[PDB]
Amino acid sequence: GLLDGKRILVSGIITDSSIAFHIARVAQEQGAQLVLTGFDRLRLIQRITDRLPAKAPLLELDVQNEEHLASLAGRVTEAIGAGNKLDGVVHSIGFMPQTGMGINPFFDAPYADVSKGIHISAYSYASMAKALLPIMNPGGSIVGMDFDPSRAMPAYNWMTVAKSALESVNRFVAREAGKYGVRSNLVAAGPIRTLAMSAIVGGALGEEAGAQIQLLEEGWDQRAPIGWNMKDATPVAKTVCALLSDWLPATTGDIIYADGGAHTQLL
Amino acid sequence: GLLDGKRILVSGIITDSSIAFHIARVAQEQGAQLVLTGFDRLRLIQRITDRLPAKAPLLELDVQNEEHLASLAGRVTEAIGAGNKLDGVVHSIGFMPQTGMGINPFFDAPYADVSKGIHISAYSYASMAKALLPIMNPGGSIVGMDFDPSRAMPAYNWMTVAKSALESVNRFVAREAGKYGVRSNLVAAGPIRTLAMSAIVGGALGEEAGAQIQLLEEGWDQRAPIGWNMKDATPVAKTVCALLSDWLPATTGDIIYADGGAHTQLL
Amino acid sequence: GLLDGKRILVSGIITDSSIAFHIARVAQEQGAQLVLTGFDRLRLIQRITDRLPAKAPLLELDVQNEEHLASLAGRVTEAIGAGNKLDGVVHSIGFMPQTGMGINPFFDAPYADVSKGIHISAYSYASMAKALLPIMNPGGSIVGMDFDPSRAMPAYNWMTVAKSALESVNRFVAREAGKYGVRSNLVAAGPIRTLAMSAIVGGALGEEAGAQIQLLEEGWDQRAPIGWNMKDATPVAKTVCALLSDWLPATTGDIIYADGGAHTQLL
Amino acid sequence: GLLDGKRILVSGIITDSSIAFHIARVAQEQGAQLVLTGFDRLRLIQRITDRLPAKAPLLELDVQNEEHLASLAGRVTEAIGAGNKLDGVVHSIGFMPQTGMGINPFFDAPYADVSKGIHISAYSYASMAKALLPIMNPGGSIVGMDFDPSRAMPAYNWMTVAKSALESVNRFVAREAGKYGVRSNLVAAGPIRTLAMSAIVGGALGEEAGAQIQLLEEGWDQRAPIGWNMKDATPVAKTVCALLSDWLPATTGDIIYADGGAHTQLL
Ligand SMILES: NC(=O)c1ccc[n+]([C@@H]2O[C@H](COP(=O)([O-])OP(=O)(O)OC[C@H]3O[C@@H](n4cnc5c(N)ncnc54)[C@H](O)[C@@H]3O)[C@@H](O)[C@H]2O)c1
Ligand SMILES: NC(=O)c1ccc[n+]([C@@H]2O[C@H](COP(=O)([O-])OP(=O)(O)OC[C@H]3O[C@@H](n4cnc5c(N)ncnc54)[C@H](O)[C@@H]3O)[C@@H](O)[C@H]2O)c1
Ligand SMILES: NC(=O)c1ccc[n+]([C@@H]2O[C@H](COP(=O)([O-])OP(=O)(O)OC[C@H]3O[C@@H](n4cnc5c(N)ncnc54)[C@H](O)[C@@H]3O)[C@@H](O)[C@H]2O)c1
Ligand SMILES: NC(=O)c1ccc[n+]([C@@H]2O[C@H](COP(=O)([O-])OP(=O)(O)OC[C@H]3O[C@@H](n4cnc5c(N)ncnc54)[C@H](O)[C@@H]3O)[C@@H](O)[C@H]2O)c1
Ligand SMILES: O[C@H](COc1ccc2c(c1)CCC2)Cn1cnc2ccccc21
Ligand SMILES: O[C@H](COc1ccc2c(c1)CCC2)Cn1cnc2ccccc21
Repeated sequence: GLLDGKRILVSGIITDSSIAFHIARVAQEQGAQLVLTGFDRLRLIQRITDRLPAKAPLLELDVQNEEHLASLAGRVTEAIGAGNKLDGVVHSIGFMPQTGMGINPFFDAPYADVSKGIHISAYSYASMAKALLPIMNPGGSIVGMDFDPSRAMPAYNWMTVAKSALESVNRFVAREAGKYGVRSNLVAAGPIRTLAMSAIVGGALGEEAGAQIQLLEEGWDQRAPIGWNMKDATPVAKTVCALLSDWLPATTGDIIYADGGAHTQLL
Repeated sequence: GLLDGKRILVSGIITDSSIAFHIARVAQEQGAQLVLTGFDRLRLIQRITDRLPAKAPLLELDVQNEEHLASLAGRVTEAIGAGNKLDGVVHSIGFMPQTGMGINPFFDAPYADVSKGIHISAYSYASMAKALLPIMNPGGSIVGMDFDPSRAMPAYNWMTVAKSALESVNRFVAREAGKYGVRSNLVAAGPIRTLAMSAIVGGALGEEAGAQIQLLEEGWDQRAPIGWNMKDATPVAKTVCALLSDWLPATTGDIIYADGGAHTQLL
Repeated sequence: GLLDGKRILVSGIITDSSIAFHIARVAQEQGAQLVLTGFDRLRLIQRITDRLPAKAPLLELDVQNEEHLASLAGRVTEAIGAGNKLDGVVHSIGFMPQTGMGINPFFDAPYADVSKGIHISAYSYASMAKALLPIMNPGGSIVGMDFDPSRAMPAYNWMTVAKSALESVNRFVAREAGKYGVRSNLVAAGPIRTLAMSAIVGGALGEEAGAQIQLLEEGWDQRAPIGWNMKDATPVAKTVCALLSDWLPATTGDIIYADGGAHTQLL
Repeated sequence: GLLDGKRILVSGIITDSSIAFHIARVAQEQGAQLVLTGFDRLRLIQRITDRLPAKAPLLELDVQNEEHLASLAGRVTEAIGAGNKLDGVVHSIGFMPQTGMGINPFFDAPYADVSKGIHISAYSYASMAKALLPIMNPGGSIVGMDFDPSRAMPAYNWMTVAKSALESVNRFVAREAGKYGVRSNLVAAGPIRTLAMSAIVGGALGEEAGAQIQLLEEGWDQRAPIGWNMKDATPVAKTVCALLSDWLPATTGDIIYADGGAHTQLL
């Protein structure tokens, strides 16, 4: 297995459509022993994670809760066993209130909402690394999920800004992680039809917003030299596992694009 | 003059070492009619702005104060006269608490501090554009100040993250501004010996922090094919005035580097 | 005038639709004294340049002709007068045989054709700088024309590769130019309806190639926050003049995008 | 093994210090069946490739020789068996005459020399893909070797330009390759102490050139958050094998940096 014997924490499962669910599934397929973290709907997440190939401890983690972060390393160690450390960490956490993303005008997002989104989507990458680097092994890997924010685009609005901030945070986390012999990287994924995305295409945010996302997806598959299937999360999960493995050992502070090559093509 | 007859709002003067002071001076030299905004210490900044070549109304603007932002367009119009609009806006505002920039470890910055720095340094570019675009003329120009954050570096820490966010914000502000026939761009400046920077070189943050910024400056001038004089703000001021002028009419959502070409050279 | 008293060499006029023709016209409008260079069709170019606002010496320059390059500085000095030097140089020269650009498959371009295109479009920027830096004044400016090649695209093929090479060459020319107190930069322009482009939209290269360029142009104006008028070269000429002026004094080895902000927007 | 059962062509072995030698070794360790190509000194390179873990056919390929390219697919098929195709191709080929790289002034490189370097270092990536895509399986992978040319630097001169061109070529090769379900990517490696590089550090190009590459290496390891050991090619070889594997299936037209994260850090 690509990740045989590795202990990997995976955050961000809320449904079986979560990118984190597929990351977890592929990692287990490849021999990893997981610890999972979830937020808020733990009963729901327990039932979901029971559908993974293998058993894994589930720990509560609200990244805005300072006490959860302060206790996380101790709680992980209790879950994986004293004398064991993590080899991998997956951050698959993002949030921006609908005032900052969707149909609301860019200028009408109140800062308190933007600030909450940046806390969860960008700052928390640093706070999770702070909590977990003390219990990570040399050769380990931290991976976060990104959406290429180098150009502006309709609807994504302040979530784009949060991803820009995340990319910056990743480069600083790499500095810290390197002291432990750990890599930090992001995977910038193409669009994936989560339940939220399928609701928007179906008209949840109105006719315009539905047309804009359809146009995004059509164009994405068009530009990608190898195509892009927004219904298939597996290529993204595999890429995360590649970064968690020993096969990209000289890559850190970086961004790997799992997007069909769309970002390399203008039209 | 390059800016003859243009009405330009300039924020961010606090001392005569402020980059905004030099922007204001060069703009007035080139025929612009200015409106100034200042934060907190208005009596102090009145005495500073009295040293500009020409008189200009000074308005209070704390960018975290929703009431100041709601009233700003009306107060500007009162200053410049009913029926008149602005041709230019300069955002030269930045702030990050010392928990997020300087000698404090990257992981030890509390989010409340980071959030305040992002509010003032990045979000407020959008807030100022929201307030002022309704009173800007077609062909106008919004310019903000940047420090290239595409790579991590010592000390600058979360202010780097805030600049990464600002760059993303500028691309969205360009979308909104374009509806009014207005451009939005940032100038990424090399290091300038403001009073803060001269205090750091002089040892205010310790021997190490002093050594790091000296190494930055030495290396910057070395890499810059035309050199870089950190004691001369005029090249930066001129570049801002170039973007305020009619001579870059097809550039928006962009970043102009006034950095001696340092960012184009590895070594 | 923005360029009052400056002596500026402008290459690349072949018709009154050449971007170089508009650069020359705006520069003369702004007080510059020009020297023009042309290739091959000098009788044609003489009649064209007679339509500029003001008189200007026309010198022959085939950039692949080593003797033309070896004599160019002497010939310029003879044209502008002993004791006078240039303040500016415009490279507006590009060429790629139709085996390397248009409808021919990317893999079917013979290297001799690609090599000729790279010589003219990229290497010649260095060879013109070598010839002319010895007769340029401190504070001077060399500007070349670019088309953003950071992503692949239909049809442009090996001309894209040539522009990628040009961007690299510009960063090295900046190193050399800086020794003379001279800046080197490129202007990356959006698409402009030259006679060649209008022929292609009209069907000269077939129905597919016509549809692809139409799609390029439509999308360009759509993405640009301030729009993009492919029939109007003036915004590009002005940007070149901004770089030739004293108002971007700290920018070198760089690329300024005169493209309506299209490259900053995904959709 | 990571590459179990895959048939992979590897070019660019000339010594056991070649990056291609290590790529070949790691690929064989991971179960790949190789076909090797060599230039000029086949008897010499037979003796070198005899030191790989396993036997592999060695085919002659001078990438400037049109007849070698025309026959290559047939010769590969003969080696691997009728009905069998390649799953991977490695381009590890580079060349720039000393007039274009080293101690010679940038402006003193004759175009004939630059053109030869671009032919071998950049164009041949396309030529090899043209020859081999017709005998590549869906899901296959083409990988070329890069040195980040986004910024200028001492000494590397026109080889930097050739790498800039290669990066552009890779994005076009991705377009073609995608028609076959094949990916095309480059690995941008940090500096590796090949026999050429060790000769330069030892003084072969003079005291200055020696001092410049020592300064490069020192700075590279300093900037890299996980360090950079120029005497260890294995991290680079592994990264190439990661791209040859099934674990980066949605990455194409792209660049993976196996450089210790140096390019993500300013200082
Ligand atoms: N869906 C796409 O098209 C796409 C593509 C690129 C990358 N991404 C990124 O992938 C990641 C996963 O998103 P997804 O598409 O799987 O959506 P999702 O809604 O399934 O996942 C987001 C996760 O963040 C968690 N979260 C929210 N607030 C939290 C908090 N306070 N503490 C801890 N966890 C919290 C949610 O519970 C959820 O599990 C995000 O970072 C997202 O921005 C999404
Ligand atoms: N000095 C440098 O080396 C350098 C280089 C690159 C860019 N910059 C940028 O230039 C801009 C100006 O900084 P500077 O170096 O002239 O320093 P400065 O301290 O003189 O300017 C910062 C300004 O921001 C104002 N400000 C802070 N909080 C505010 C608030 N709540 N509301 C309104 N205004 C507020 C301050 O009063 C001050 O006038 C900043 O964005 C900075 O990041 C600085
Ligand atoms: N037209 C566009 O859409 C567009 C946009 C971006 C930039 N550009 C670039 O702008 C520049 C000017 O192109 P244009 O659109 O004005 O087309 P053009 O055909 O008018 O100009 C190209 C010029 O190169 C000259 N040239 C060719 N071979 C030469 C040689 N051996 N020696 C000297 N001069 C030689 C030609 O005579 C001609 O004057 C080029 O570098 C082009 O690639 C074009
Ligand atoms: N050494 C480094 O620091 C470094 C770092 C980044 C990337 N690279 C790249 O890695 C690749 C391999 O270089 P290397 O350092 O292993 O050196 P090397 O000299 O061992 O490899 C270069 C290879 O190119 C081959 N070659 C030259 N002309 C050829 C032709 N006409 N036809 C076919 N093959 C030809 C040579 O025989 C040799 O095998 C190159 O692209 C190089 O730019 C090198
Ligand atoms: O020490 C820093 C001063 O800048 C910088 C920026 C970049 C780099 C360094 C220092 C070291 C190498 C890279 C942070 N910092 C702390 N207080 C400050 C007040 C004003 C401005 C900056 C301030
Ligand atoms: O000297 C150079 C050796 O590389 C490099 C690369 C980058 C940089 C330097 C040197 C100095 C700082 C930046 C060119 N060079 C000359 N002969 C060579 C043979 C093999 C490889 C390179 C060769």
